[PDB]
Amino acid sequence: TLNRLREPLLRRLSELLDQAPEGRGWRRLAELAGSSCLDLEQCSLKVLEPEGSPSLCLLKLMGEKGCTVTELSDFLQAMEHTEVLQLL
Amino acid sequence: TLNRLREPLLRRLSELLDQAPEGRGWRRLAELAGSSCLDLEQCSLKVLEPEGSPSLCLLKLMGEKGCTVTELSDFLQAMEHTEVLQLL
Amino acid sequence: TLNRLREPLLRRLSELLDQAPEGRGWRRLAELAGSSCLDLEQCSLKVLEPEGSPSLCLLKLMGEKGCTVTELSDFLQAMEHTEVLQLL
Amino acid sequence: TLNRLREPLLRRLSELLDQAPEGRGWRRLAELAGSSCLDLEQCSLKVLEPEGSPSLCLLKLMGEKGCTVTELSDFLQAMEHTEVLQLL
Amino acid sequence: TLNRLREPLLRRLSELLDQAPEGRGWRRLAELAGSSCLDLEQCSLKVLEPEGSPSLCLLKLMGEKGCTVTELSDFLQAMEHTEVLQLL
Amino acid sequence: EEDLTEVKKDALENLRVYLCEKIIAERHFDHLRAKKILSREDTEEISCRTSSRKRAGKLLDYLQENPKGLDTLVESIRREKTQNFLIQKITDEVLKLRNIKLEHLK
Amino acid sequence: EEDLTEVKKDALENLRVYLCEKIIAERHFDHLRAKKILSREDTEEISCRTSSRKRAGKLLDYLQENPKGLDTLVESIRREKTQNFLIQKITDEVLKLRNIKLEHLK
Amino acid sequence: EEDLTEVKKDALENLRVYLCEKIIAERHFDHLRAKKILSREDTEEISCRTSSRKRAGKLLDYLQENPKGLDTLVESIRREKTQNFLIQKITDEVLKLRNIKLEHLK
Amino acid sequence: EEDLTEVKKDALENLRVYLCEKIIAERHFDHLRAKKILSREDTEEISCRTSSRKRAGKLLDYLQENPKGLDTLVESIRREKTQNFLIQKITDEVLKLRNIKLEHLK
Amino acid sequence: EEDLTEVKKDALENLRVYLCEKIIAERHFDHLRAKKILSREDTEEISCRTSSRKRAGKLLDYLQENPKGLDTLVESIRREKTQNFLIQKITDEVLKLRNIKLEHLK
Amino acid sequence: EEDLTEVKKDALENLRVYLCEKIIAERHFDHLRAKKILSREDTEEISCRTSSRKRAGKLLDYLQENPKGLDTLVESIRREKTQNFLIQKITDEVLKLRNIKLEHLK
Amino acid sequence: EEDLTEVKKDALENLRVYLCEKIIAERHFDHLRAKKILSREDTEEISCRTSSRKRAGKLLDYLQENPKGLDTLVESIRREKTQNFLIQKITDEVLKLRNIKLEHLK
Repeated sequence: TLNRLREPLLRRLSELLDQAPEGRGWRRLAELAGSSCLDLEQCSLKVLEPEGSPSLCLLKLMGEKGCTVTELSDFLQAMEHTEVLQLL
Repeated sequence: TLNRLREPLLRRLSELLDQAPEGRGWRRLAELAGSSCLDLEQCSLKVLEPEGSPSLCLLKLMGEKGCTVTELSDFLQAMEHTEVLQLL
Repeated sequence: TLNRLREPLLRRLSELLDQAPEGRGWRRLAELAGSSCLDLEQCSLKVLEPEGSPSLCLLKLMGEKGCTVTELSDFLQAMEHTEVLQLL
Repeated sequence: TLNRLREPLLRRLSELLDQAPEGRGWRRLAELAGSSCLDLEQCSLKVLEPEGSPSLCLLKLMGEKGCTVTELSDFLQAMEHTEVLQLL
Repeated sequence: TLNRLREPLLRRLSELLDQAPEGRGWRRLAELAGSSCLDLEQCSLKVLEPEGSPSLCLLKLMGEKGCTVTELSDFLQAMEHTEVLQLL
Repeated sequence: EEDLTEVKKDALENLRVYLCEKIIAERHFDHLRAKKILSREDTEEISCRTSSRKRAGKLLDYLQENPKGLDTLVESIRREKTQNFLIQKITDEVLKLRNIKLEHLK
Repeated sequence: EEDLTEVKKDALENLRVYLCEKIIAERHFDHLRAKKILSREDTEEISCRTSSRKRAGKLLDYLQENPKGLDTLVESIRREKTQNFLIQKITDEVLKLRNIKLEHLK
Repeated sequence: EEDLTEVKKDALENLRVYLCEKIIAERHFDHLRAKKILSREDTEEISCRTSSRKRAGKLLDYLQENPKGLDTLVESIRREKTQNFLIQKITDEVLKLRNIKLEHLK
Repeated sequence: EEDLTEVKKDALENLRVYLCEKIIAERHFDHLRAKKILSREDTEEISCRTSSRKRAGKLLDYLQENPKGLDTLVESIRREKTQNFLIQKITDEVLKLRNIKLEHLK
Repeated sequence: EEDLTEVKKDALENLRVYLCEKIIAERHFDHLRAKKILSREDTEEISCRTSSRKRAGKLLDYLQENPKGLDTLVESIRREKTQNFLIQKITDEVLKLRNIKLEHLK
Repeated sequence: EEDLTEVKKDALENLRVYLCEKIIAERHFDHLRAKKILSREDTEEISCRTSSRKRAGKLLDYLQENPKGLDTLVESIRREKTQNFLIQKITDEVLKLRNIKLEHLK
Repeated sequence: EEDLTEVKKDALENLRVYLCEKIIAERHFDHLRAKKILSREDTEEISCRTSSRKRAGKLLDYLQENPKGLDTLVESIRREKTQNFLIQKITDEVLKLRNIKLEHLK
């Protein structure tokens, strides 16, 4: 399975997830609020690189292991991250 | 048998039992003052968890093994824990 | 329990307790002369703030843990702090 | 046969026999000075318990096997334990 | 047994025993010059307290274990501590 | 709350001198199960000193830093040998935690 | 009072040199009954040293830490062999406890 | 009032000779936490002199100028070691501040 | 951007007092792997001082200057021993970096 | 009177050279019980020097500053080993205090 | 891939406390067959310590470093004695390897 | 006179090299009777070193500090084994004391 969301418009999603002054962020995004461990560390390690986007790792991995099409939208709404719904 | 005491109002009972500066507490509650051993240790082990309530373990177990309906009230009075009687 | 003494007239009490050139002061007020430790340190730490009133901390805490209504008056008389009785 | 000596005032007898810095004590009390063996060991074993009174065992057993009413008093006098006679 | 010597006038006795520049003091008082060990250490430990009177411990203990009424006076005379006899 | 670690370190520090009693199983307890979180080299460092009491001291010194010292408690259950009164100890241990937790609630 | 453990440890320490007499049943007494509270590995550790007297020494060293050393007394009763004068010993043992308890009353 | 800084400097100056007692933790207290406001080079400058008492003297000399010296008090709380009577000290410290503040009210 | 070096130095400085917890592996961590970028003489200089805590302090002092301090993180992964909660630490570490990077974006 | 601290420091200073006799239990006495008021790092600092006599010297150097040095006396009671004549010592200790207190009364 | 050595070391480390059960054949298993890859002096070093459990511990300590520890598995087959449930163990062993290999595939 | 302790320490120091002869009963003499005044941990410390002669050296090093070293003499009487010429030794011992006492009378 591959999400294959539009990459130029995927950048907005990653940026919005990264700039998360709210205590909820990519980590709580990973907790799923109702639910595979070492790969989380490998995604976290991709912060040292200049173009480091942990959201990119957590979405490309989530693009696989289940074609998340609007399935993540419900949980994102549960995360009060309505700006995603306000945008897409 | 299940005590099935109201859970939202059960929290008050557990909190009152936990905050017991008196030397008598959940242990002496378990002694029954006039009266099944390893399970006590398992209940005690549930202190390490952030929401650790040994009283919760000692009441859910006491909810079974005898539907303690006001039966514990007499012994609680014997324990000078009249605040339970002052509340319920 | 909450003392709920009139806040605008509570300021006079705190000021009178603070301006205590007598060797007896808020500390000896805490000793009770006849009678719960770390909280004393936390109340003492509230001196660094510009509007620092250790008496405020020692009374809001004493407002709880027993609704001190004129109960503190007897001990205050024992403290020779009759100016409180001369005022209230 | 049962001695049935007053239990609240029997405690004084047991305490007086126990606190016996004199080399004569409950053992020499058992020797009778002029006179049934394993039971002595069982009475001695009751020292490990927190409320351990070997005198209690040696008197409850002596309460039976002969209703010792002042019969023990003569031998106690022979034991120079006149404090019993000074008390009872 | 309780000596029950007048406490306000007992303070003079304790002070006189404490201020003993003579090599003979409360220790030699305890030796009795002609005559029960750990309790001596416990009495000695009561020096760290601000109102520490080892004589107080050695007299309250000596007040019990024998109602010393002028019995200590003879030994005190033997101790050349005639100031006690000069006072009481 | 990511704060019960602090109360756990405080509990271990307060219970420091109860180590000597039954944790003379220094080689016995941790050097097999606790190797899930300890180091091989740490075992040699512990075994270096020959006080047989200070040894457990440095064992607990290492244990304090690790956030999940409850493994020791787990290990305590496994060996039934001291358990029966290590139960006492763990109850002792448990009791201590209770006290500290109360003070955290203030 | 949760304090008679202390007096029991003191009693064992005071009676230390009476171990050599009849507790030369080191392999004999504890390594079967006391396995209810001891360790298998502890048995091998005890059996390591070949003094036949120091051996009982480390046996009692292990026993001191455990709060319920009265098991030994229980074991003493079971084997009737030394019992008759182990009775003496246990009376000896009992006597010691009595003395210490008196001093606790002060 | 942007004036409690002045009373704080005065309080430190008045309490100058109480530094020697427990602030012999010069390397111990500030050189880790106070690096949030101090300099690395300042640490070396402090460590230069070998009086072990003058050292704390220059530490407090640096601290006086900084408006927010309360960090030291904060650090005092963190290490529970001297705390129990550093509490005394901080109460001491606190007491001093109280006095000075009263004089500011005139 | 040749500027993430600065944020890395700032992150290390902010996390300074978390060194004491698990980087007591001073001899343990760097003196083998970090010899790819450190000096032999630097190892002796680190080993000179006997505080066992200040030692890690000067280790990190040396590490700060080097632009590629991420090697330490790499070394953290290698030894699985503290890793499980050094993971915590590295997550801790990672978290810090995230925060600082956000502030760089302003 | 908040002045018996001074007489206690003076008593320790006067009794300085009686430390060498029985306080060679430096690692033995304080590094477990006194950790209620001492520092972990202080233990390493004490253990640094290898005189085995100067070591107790710096132990008492640390103890002098703390107002409540009576803990040492408390620890002296706990270990019954030297106690019997540490009793002598504590009586010695006690005696010293008595003398100084008298001079305070003038 | 010249990487299954790493997963094998990890598997042995994870299965560490299952050594005590049936590898009490320390003198029995390796000191004859494993002499194809071990040292004579290593045998004496293993036989030095008298824990009878720690002994197998250092045996496996030596085995971990050698890349081809599968020889032990081979030896396990040879002696049919424990085999029947050493089969269990080897299945146990095999199972562990499977798990780790899966995690390597990620 | 509370001064015969000093002459006793001097006597032990003078008789130092007569320890090697018959006090090779280091494990034998003190580690049972002298436990009335020694420490358990002290026994392990003595047993640490493997010179079998230096061992008695540190035994006497510990004994020197304790004011009542006559216990050793008492222990010497108990074991009749070396006694017959330990009598010689104790007479030797006694003789030494006599000499020193004379010099104290001057």
